[PDB]
Order: sequence, then C-alpha cells, then structure tokens
Amino acid sequence: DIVMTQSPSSLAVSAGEKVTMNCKSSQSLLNSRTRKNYLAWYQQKPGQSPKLLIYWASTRESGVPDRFTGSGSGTDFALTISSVQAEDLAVYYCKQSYNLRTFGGGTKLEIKRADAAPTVSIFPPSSEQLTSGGASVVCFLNNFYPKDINVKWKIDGSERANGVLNSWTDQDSKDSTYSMTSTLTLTKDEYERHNSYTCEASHKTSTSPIVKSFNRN
Amino acid sequence: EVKLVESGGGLVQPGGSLRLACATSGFTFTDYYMSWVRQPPGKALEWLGFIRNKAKGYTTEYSASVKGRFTISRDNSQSSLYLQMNTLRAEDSATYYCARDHDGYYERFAYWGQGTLVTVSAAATTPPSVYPLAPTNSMVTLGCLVKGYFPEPVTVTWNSGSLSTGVHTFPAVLSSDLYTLTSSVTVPSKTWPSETVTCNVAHPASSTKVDKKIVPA
Ligand SMILES: C=CCO[C@@]1(C(=O)O)O[C@H]([C@H](O)CO)[C@H](O)[C@H](O)[C@@H]1O
Ligand SMILES: [Zn+2]
Repeated sequence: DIVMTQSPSSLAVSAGEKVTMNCKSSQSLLNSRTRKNYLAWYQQKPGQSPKLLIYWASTRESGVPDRFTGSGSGTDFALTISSVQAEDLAVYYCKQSYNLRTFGGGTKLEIKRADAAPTVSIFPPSSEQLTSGGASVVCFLNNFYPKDINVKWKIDGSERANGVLNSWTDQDSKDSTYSMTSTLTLTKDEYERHNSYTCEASHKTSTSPIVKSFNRN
Repeated sequence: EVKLVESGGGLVQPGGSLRLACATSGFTFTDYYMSWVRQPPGKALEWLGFIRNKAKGYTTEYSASVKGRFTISRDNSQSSLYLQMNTLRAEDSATYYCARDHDGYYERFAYWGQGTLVTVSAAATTPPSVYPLAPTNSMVTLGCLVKGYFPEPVTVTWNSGSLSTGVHTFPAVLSSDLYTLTSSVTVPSKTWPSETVTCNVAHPASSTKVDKKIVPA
C-alpha cells in the first residue's frame, strides 16, 4: 500500500526565482526490471485539468519547458523550476504508478509580485432584481497585490456587516494579481430605507481606503 | 487528434447512483489502460481505478476507497469508458476525470478530459437569475450577477466568447443551498455603451441559457 506526501503544501516565489518541491513515497518506486522510477508530475492550473510534466521521475514530456526538471529516486523525488514564470501558477501533483496509482496531496505554487492597489467598482441592484423583491449591491476590487484585503460596506455612513459575501479569484496567470468580489444582499424594502451605498477598500498599498459610492438616486 | 470527454455529471441525491461516461477519439482505444480520477473542489486528486487494455484483457483495478462501490467498464466498439457509481455520499462530490493510462511502454497519464462535476446533495436543482452590473475613467468595468442556482457549475462568457481578455469570473459562494457568483469585464470606456456588451450564462443542471445585455443606467 502506497502513501505519497508532498512538501510544502504551499509557497510563493518571485518571477525568475528558483523553486523546489518534494515528493515522498512510503515505499520505493524503483522497478528493478526497467530500472526506472514509476513517479510522475502533473501541473494543474486554476480552472484547468492536470497536465503531464514528467514521467519516470526524470523524463520530461514533449512541449514541457526545460526549466522543469524532475529528480530523485527510491522514496524521495523533486520537481525543480529553475526560473519561474508567471504562467507557472498551479498545484503540482506527484503520483506513483508502481502499485496501481496514488497522488500526493499537492504543492500549491503562488507567485510573488510587487504590491499593487485594487481598482474598485460599485454597482447598484438591477431594476429586474428589485421588481422581484431583492437588492444585491456588488463591489469589484480588481487586480491588486497582495491578496490580503479588507472591504467595508457602509449604508448612510454606518457599517453593515450582515448580508455580505466575499469571493477571491485564483491568482491571475499573466499579471499575478488577485481580484475580489463583495456582494451585500438586502430585501428591496430595506434597500429603499437608505440613501448612500459605499464600498470601502482597505489595502496595504495606501493608508487611505478606496471609496466608491452611489446614491439610490 | 486525441480527445477525451466526460459526461453524466450533475446533482444526485445521497444514497443515489450515477453513471458517468467518457468518450474518446484520435488514438487507438484498445491499446490503453484508462483511468478515472476525482477531485473534491479545492482539494487533491484521487485515483479511483483503471481498466487495462486489450493486451491484459480489459481487467479492472480499484482504489480501496471505492473498491466494491464503483464499477469501471469500456465499450471498445465505441472508444468509450464508464464509471458506475453506487450508494453515493457527500464526499463523492467532486470533479471526475477520465485519463488515458498505461499502453505497455510509458508510465504516464498522457491526456485528461475536461472533467464533469458531481454533487451529492438532497438540495434541489435551482436555475440562476442573471442580473446586469452597470455603472469616468479610461477603462470601464461591467459585470453579470449570477444568483441563486444549484448545483454547480455555471459558465459565463462575454459576447459569445469574443470578449476574453480583462474578464474576471469569481468563484461561487454557497448560502441557503444556493450558489452565487459574478463575472466582471473591463473594456475601453471608448467602446461602451456605443458597442453592445452581453454576458452569456449557462446552467446545464437546469438547461438554462441566458443572455443579458448590459444597458446604461
Ligand atoms: C506487465 C505490465 C503491468 O502493468 C501494470 C498492471 O497492468 O497491473 O503493473 C505494473 C507493475 O509495475 C507490475 O509489477 C505497473 O503498475 C503498470 O502501470 C500497470 O499497473
Ligand atoms: Zn487484477
């Protein structure tokens, strides 16, 4: 029976920097007949299917950039990325095939980039939703770094924090940013009792919040 | 050219059964083992079983976690693979992948399909409501709010795919058994609203196709 641990669970590296992730087997995956290690690496990009990178531990698959090197033997294996590109954002899986197949838990690779401020957009409920009796107010915080970020919703100057759901995107594969959406949901009636709607974005890129507002006007 | 396509995914009640299919093309089917792999959202891949090729007489192997509960079979006249799933539970909820496996030489899952998502829930299929997000700068940002559907997934495009860059689709969040997500699109303020912008949203669970034009407020 074969147990695959992977290490680390996650890390972030800057473009150009080097990257090593590890793969432990509970037993040797060396087939003495073929003298090969039955160990493969898969890259799985956000939203995408797993793609093959390396098989037999060391063998790189066609199309795969040379910056990707698979190493090791026995019970210890490693995927090295020599000069990381933004496109390299993904979870990497090792998998043995010496005794059926077993995947490791994965190494999630994030990219480090310079801090960048969010572009913030606010949107009032559509009249379609309203006539149906609901009021969702939505706020986009796009293309910022780093991920950590706080949103404040304020109605007529007072912070409401119920009815608010937040959602972050995977990191962007090109520009290495993150975007976040924040939706405050109210009944139409409650929405109609108030005048000013404000999305307040607090990010380390500025001591001052980014402030987008609309009036039910 | 090699193709693998999974189908059959969607909502099944707990205790229920479901069979998935995997249609293939562009390679010699009977030469290959074929594998099924799953992945609970935000989680690791898990190999579940294969059925060997023609050389080994199309025998099946299973991971201990589904051995006895899941069944694999292939139709060699059609280049098609199946996974029969019984007595489903919540932890069976996951994207399911067919993958081309062993052929006699290489130890690699050379190709994978797009995957099909299976949700095991007593909750009921609910079609989404789709709302326009309409709003100064040189770029302008629009959105569509896809609210209250079940189960996952939905797809969002902008102008039937012809608007691909500057698009952020946010991961759905769950609440009272309804998912909610948004997609933002950023275009030159030059172009809107002089040029129509429309989101195209699909929810296969409910055969829902929605087009929504973003019209100025
Ligand atoms: C004679 C071939 C055996 O192949 C299989 C098989 O079919 O069972 O067994 C191989 C083992 O190395 C044999 O000791 C591999 O795991 C291979 O991928 C496959 O699972
Ligand atoms: Zn057997």
